[PDB]
Amino acid sequence: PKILNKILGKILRLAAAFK
Repeated sequence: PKILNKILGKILRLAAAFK
């Protein structure tokens, strides 16, 4: 399923909101 990269990608997605 969603591996680390995906979860990481999820963070990046939110990180975009934070950044």
